[PDB]
Amino acid sequence: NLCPFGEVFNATRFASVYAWNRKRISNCVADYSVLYNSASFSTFKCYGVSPTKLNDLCFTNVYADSFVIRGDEVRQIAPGQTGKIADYNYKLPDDFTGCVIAWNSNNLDSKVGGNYNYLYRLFRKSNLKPFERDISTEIYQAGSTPCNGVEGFNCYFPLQSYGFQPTNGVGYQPYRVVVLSFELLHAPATVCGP
Amino acid sequence: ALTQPASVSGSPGLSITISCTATSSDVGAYNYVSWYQQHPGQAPKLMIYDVSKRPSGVSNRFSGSKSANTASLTISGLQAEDEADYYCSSYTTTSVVFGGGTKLTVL
Amino acid sequence: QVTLRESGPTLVKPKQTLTLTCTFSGFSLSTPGGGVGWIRQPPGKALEWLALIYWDDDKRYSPSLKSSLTITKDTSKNQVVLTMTNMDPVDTATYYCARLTAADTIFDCWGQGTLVTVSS
Ligand SMILES: *[C@@H]1O[C@H](CO)[C@@H](O)[C@H](O)[C@H]1NC(C)=O
Repeated sequence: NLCPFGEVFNATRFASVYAWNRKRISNCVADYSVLYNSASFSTFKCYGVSPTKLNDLCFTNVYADSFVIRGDEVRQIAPGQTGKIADYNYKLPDDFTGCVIAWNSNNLDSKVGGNYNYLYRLFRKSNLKPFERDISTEIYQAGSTPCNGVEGFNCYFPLQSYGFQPTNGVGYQPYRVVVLSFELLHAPATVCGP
Repeated sequence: ALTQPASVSGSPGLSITISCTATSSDVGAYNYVSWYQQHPGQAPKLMIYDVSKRPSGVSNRFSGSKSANTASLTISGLQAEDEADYYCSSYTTTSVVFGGGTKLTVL
Repeated sequence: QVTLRESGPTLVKPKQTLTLTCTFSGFSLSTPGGGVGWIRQPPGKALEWLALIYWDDDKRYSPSLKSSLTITKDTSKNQVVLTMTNMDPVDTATYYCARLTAADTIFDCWGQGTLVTVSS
């Protein structure tokens, strides 16, 4: 009857923002009391749904996401603003039900020098759509004179070397972010607790 | 590289503190720092891994603090353990520094 | 538990290639944020980190010894091989290979260490 609610939070390694991994949740029990009282989740601010009392409520087709961002863009992942992360990497819809619970992960995701395992997408000619995974890494063209596979002038790669440094500020440390998108439907629910 | 005093002394039963500053700009914010009570003869050992948090098992009263860029090692009244040395190490921008050696001689 | 012990040659001639290893046990290498390091200390001096390896085979070296120090890994036999050339008399020191459990905890477990001298 139990299901891996801990696997999505305590996973081995999360994916990047440009390749965020989506996971379907089915046949679970809503034991969110032990999640809110974990004393490790820094930002539990949930928009639309109260942080507590989630156990006396259960949805139909809840999903899950996983990515890592910087501390300054922790506020960027929200249906209230955009510009750098919710504009090319991963944007949440305006009618999103859930939250972006995240914690400081500056203990196993950073190393001396440059951590090039995680990356993010740079500026693009087009705007990102809600719930879109842009796996393609085509060379961005900033206008005329198409390079067509060459780097240099106005043809920088969309992915950028992140460079997770061990010593950083409060807004420059790694932060593992998980998104619990509640899909409110009318079908008989499958993930419902006590 | 980090700079710390040459050799701090002190009488038994009293309280002492070893300092460790960050004159060089290698550290970005001096977030992670750790000390090593190197027992002279076999190998160093960890006594405090974070700035203030200490590892389990080998810990009685050791602690530490840091205000802006200078670390510290606050010892209790216990000075009769041995003539142990201490090394403050932290992450730099490109390497892993260890500072110098401070022979903590007790009287 | 986590135990580190060095094994390999001790004496070496100048202008050669030293191969120092240390067999680890009691823990895994593919753990998130895990890795082993290598630190040396001349007699009467402080410690200096030479190089280390991570879970994703990331060979980070020292800026002064970037070319010579090359570190490898072998998870099948739980062995770590350190290759470095140009044996100099200043390199006469004891070499401890450490264990980096996480990025926060700096070198939790250490090894016994062997006194590798560089002379004639
Ligand atoms: C992840 O592991 C830690 C320590 O083992 C545990 O306290 C925490 O509850 C785990 N996560 C979840 C979602 O259970």
